[PDB]
Amino acid sequence: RAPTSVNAQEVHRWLQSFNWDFKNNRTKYATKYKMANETKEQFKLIAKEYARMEAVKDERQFGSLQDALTRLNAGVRVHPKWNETMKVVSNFLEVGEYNAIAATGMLWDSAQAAEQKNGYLAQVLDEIRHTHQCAYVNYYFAKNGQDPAGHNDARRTRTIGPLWKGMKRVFSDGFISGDAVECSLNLQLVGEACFTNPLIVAVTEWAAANGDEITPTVFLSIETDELRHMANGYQTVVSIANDPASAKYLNTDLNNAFWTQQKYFTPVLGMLFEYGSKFKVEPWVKTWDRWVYEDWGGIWIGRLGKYGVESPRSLKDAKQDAYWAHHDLYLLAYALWPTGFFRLALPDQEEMEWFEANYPGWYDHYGKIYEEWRARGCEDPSSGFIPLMWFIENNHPIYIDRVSQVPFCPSLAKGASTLRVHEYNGEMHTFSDQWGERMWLAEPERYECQNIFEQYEGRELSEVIAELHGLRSDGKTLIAQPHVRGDKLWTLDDIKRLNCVFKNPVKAFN
Amino acid sequence: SMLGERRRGLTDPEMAAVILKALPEAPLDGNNKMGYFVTPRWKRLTEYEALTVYAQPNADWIAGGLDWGDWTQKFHGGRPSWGNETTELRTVDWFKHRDPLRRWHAPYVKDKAEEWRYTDRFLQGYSADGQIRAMNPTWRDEFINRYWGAFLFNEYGLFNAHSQGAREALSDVTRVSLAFWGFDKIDIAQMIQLERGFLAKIVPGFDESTAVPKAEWTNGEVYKSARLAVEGLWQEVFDWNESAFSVHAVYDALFGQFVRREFFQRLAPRFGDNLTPFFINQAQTYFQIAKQGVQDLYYNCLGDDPEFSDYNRTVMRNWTGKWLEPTIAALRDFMGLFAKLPAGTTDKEEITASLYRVVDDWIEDYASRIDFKADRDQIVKAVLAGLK
Amino acid sequence: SMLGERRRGLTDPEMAAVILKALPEAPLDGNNKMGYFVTPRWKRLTEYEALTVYAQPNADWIAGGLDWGDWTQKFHGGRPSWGNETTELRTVDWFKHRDPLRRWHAPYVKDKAEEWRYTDRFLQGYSADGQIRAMNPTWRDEFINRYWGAFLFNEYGLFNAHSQGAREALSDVTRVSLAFWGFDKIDIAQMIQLERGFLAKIVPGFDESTAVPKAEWTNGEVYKSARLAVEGLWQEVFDWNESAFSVHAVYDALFGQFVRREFFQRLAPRFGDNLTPFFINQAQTYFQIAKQGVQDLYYNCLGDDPEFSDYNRTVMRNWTGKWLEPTIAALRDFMGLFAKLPAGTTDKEEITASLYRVVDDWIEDYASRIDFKADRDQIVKAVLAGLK
Amino acid sequence: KLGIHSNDTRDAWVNKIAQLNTLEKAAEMLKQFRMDHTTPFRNSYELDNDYLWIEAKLEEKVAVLKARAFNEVDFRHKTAFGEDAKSVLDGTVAKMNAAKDKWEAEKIHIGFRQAYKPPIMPVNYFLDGERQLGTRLMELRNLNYYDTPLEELRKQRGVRVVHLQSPH
Ligand SMILES: [Ca+2]
Ligand SMILES: [Ca+2]
Ligand SMILES: [Fe+3]
Ligand SMILES: [Fe+3]
Repeated sequence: RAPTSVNAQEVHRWLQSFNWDFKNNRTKYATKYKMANETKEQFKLIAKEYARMEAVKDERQFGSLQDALTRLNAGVRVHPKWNETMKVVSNFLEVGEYNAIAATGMLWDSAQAAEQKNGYLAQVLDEIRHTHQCAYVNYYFAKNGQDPAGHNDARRTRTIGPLWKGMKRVFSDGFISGDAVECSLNLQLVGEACFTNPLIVAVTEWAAANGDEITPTVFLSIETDELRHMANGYQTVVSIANDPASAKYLNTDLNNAFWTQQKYFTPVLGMLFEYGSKFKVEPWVKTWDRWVYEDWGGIWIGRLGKYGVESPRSLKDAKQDAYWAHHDLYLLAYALWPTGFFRLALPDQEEMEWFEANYPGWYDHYGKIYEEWRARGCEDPSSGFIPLMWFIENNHPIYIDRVSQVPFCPSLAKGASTLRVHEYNGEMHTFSDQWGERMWLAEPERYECQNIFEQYEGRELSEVIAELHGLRSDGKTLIAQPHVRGDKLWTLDDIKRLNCVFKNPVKAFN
Repeated sequence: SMLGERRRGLTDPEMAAVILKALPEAPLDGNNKMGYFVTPRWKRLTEYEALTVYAQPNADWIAGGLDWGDWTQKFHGGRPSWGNETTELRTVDWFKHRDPLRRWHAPYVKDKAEEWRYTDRFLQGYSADGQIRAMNPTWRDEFINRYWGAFLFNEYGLFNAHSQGAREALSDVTRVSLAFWGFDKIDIAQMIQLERGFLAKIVPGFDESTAVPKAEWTNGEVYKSARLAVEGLWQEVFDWNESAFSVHAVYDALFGQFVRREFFQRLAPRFGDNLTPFFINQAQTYFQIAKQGVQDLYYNCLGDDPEFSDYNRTVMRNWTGKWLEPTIAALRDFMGLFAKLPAGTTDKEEITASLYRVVDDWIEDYASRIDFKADRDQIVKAVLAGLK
Repeated sequence: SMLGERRRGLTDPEMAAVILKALPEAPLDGNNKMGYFVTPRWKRLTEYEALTVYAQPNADWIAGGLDWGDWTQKFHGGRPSWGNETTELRTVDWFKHRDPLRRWHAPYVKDKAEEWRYTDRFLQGYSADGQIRAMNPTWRDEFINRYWGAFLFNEYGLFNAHSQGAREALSDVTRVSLAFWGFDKIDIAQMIQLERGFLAKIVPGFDESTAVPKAEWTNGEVYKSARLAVEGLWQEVFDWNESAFSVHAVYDALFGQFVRREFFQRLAPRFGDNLTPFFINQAQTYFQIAKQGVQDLYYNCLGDDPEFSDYNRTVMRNWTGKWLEPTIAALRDFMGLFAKLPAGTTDKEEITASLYRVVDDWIEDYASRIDFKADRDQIVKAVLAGLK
Repeated sequence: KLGIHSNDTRDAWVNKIAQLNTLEKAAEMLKQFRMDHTTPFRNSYELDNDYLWIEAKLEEKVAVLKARAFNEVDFRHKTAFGEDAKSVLDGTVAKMNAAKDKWEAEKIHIGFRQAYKPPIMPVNYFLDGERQLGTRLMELRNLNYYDTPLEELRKQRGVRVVHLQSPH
């Protein structure tokens, strides 16, 4: 009669025997591999214990948020640039978390071994917690922040801009469309293992450097759930490494996966980190090299070698195209600032000294352009000037990769400048690299995403913003701004008078 | 060091002063409600909606979407990441659904976590209070371990029947509710095994191994027509809306509710067993939790869609009829268990009253909603025709 | 304003700079363990011990106190704020006691809160799933409303029996355990009423008024001696340990365990009543939780005290004989309830066996711990006499 | 009236789609719409910005009609044309496993979607096909994915190379 009970492990002991054979016990999704129904998961969890370990983390997190942090006004004492940057980081990462839900559900279906399914299932739930966690960050900043616009409606207002299309590729469509296994490589093997996991912490570092104690509180919680997903990703390869097909496709789907992810984050993250902040933590060059080269492409990939996994072939190339990528991207981002749902700022003297110091030759190219733009009045709404105008005047076409959706301007870029333009059955396609060109050439019906210029072509800027509700409470002031000061905020009218009309750049080639 | 190395913008004098200097003197927008543009189901916007609605990046070409354009990357062949083509059902807006319980991840794990710990204490009191002493050896070794233990796979199978849905659902509100319906099911399955694992610890000679219950499921008779219905709802159905509906509003509402409630929850007491009913309490509370959402999705929303009311209602009646039969077959095969019970444990007058309860409830909670004409008598008589 | 008006030393650049400058290089002592001087009961000091032990400002003249001198203010007449004179028991240190469940306030309310919420969900799923349909009318309206309800006053009385102890307990660890044993009893009394109030809502004509079960309690025969014993334990015992000991290691260990478990828990399941057994589960869990604390204090700390073991055992044997008699009377009268049950509900053998279970549990969990020479045959025979 | 979510070219099709009141031409019109306006093989790109929305608004009307003009057994085994769902699925998969290359496989899958995509074929069989058809396509395609130089690959796809810029 000793007080007795049963724990997660004890029940999980027989979870593997839960599945049984029958003619139709098979995946509903198209795939090229076979996941052994003999596969096991590392963490022996039961729905109930899982609930408990997550509710504990919640109590801390929300306790800090609703109490100590709210009392310290932590929602306000954050740098203006970062309050903006988090409108993008949180909501954009939100979609990553939300599609990861569907992704792991798809993988839960692919799994045959009851344990692998439970492993994926455990993630399905984590991603739901993460979807709600990222949602809460914007929610908290909207309620207690210095500027709720953008935080309060990113879900709809993000559709006006181009940076969002690219996000969807690596974090939405990349996570779910294609061979379930390729979707696992995007999401877990590369996505979370190479980028997501370390950026989450990195994001907390920059957040704290800029007064943001809200994000560290939430992202560090989310963080705690990541070792289970990477284990899920690792076990994915193990569950197929024993299959012949694997040796015939694993490395090719992984390389595409690698290029797919790095193609967006290499430029985007560096830009959010170095340009959406006042106080810096570390030059993106350093971070990138470390993450992708020594840790991921080195240590982490090295473990799966024994499982038939090779370093992505496009690796060297990715490094080549990287150095100026984020710096090149911000020019486009600021130039098209009216298509965003956040406020951007031009580097100040201290920052320009920082960039040049850590990026020799930065001033002679980007610095001078920015100063040129500011002296001309790009920050003042009575100047009638928008940097997009500077790109037209100097014949510097801005295209959108048909695959990655990433904006690129080869005539100006200090980074890669290759450009491949094709026409097929009445439509033109623009590509920024040899890898993305191949993916389209091989799978043209997988990438038919209409770019921003295709949709907005002929339309007057002001009315595109208006239709997509890019305005603030007063229905007059834009959500997006070319500066982060409290006054001289641009209005839809200040935009309308510019008389900017979108044009499809590929049409120039006739 | 005691002070550390990292300087922080909120507390570091120099950095904070720079931050403060750069701050405006008032928020740049008085509208501080993160889901303000969302249409409330209730009087005020709940945290549940603000945090859930529109998290899914659907374009307008998918009823309800707010984005625009095709997906950026699709399936080989061209299949959309998500699409209208993955479900027979049509609607004016896939984001109308609302979980009556407003359950997002936080509240959800908070409740199950309380239950897990309530459960752990219960087992320690039960064992220390020596309540196992008043439990019928036969009922224990034969009906809880074998038949109840085998039902573990039924629930388990209905759980996996949610994998595709978790991947294809056309909206966040429908995706979360759906994932919770599935998670609760695997929970119960694991709970049936928990009990068997408990008994093993306080009842020497009791094997927790799934071996026995498994064979009763895989190669048994009692649950033969049952397993066939499950293997069907899970692997043979490709329409996510058909799986959720068929399972929660047909199969599990009839077969499941009768087995869990009208057999174990009703007979376990008579055999000095307050243990099993403790877990069946959870599975029933869960059932009722799901039911509210399953009703709000397929009836309030779809069945009563301002433009496709007639359409869906027809497609559902179609499913209601497609599965009501495999269900009935799985119920009569279950009857073969009543002749297993010690002589004089239950007369047919009861079975008829309980069998009528599962049907009657089903009719007031589901069938009558889609205007599906069901005949209580024919149903009851049909399953009975396999009894003893 | 947005930034506020109050300046905080942790965030205000100026004030923080002043605080940061006056700070030392490192802590002025590396012993960052509050309570480090407390003898741990286990491997390492627990948060429970640190936050509790020595909170009571006793002086060395009350076994184990670390302070010195008389109290600053005493009762008119001279009576000490706390003193040895309030209990017959002696020990080498009143702070020895440890709640095996290490329950300090936070953990305690956390668990009861989960129980509150879990209970709330239970009733909703129970009511929505319509489970009263299967409950026998007579059992519900007579044995639950009148007799179970009447038991509400028994537990309420035992709760109140802890009032003096709350004020007199010689140490913090003992006071806290006492407070929790008592508070758990008031809760049970309220749950018994929670059930009645519930039945009033789902069963038309069921009156939640306490009048009926109270008249049974104050004037009936079934509980007469039980009430007499309770009135005595509560108001005629001025010694805080005799009260706690007699209540938990004599009266509730015999009468209480018999009524809750051998009558109601045992018989309700027979009348299709899963409602009452739900609440009884809590009471049994609470009972097992308290037992651990009770055994640690009276048996492990006092009954086995290195210097006063034989003394404390003599006193507890004394107390046991004192309260065993009125407890047997309490059980003897209860036997009368069996004749009230529907014919063939249970028989003399089932009752005698359940009686022997309780007494055997009592003999090994309590009596034998102090060498009380209890004769099982004699006790059961004395009680059986009340079988009308 | 220019627009992204609401525009004349869109109001035009709902006006047009409204005239439909017979599952006959409705089902037929959906298949045509798909042949001209969807996939890289579409007949035109004039509806690029609005076809996805219109296609769905079309599928709706075809669903409502097919539901009222179909018996339960057919509604889940017979296409909106009259064809037998299964027979088609098995035929298309039979042919797919026949294809001698990625190029052939590719055309069988894409053509399949344009033709039988619901509300034409019952979703159950459609996605069942999508599973097998997609598995074949990928298997062939992903075999020696990089061996074919871009130059040669470009001729195989048959694109009109309009411009090439590469400093490396
Ligand atoms: Ca009497
Ligand atoms: Ca007998
Ligand atoms: Fe995540
Ligand atoms: Fe993750």
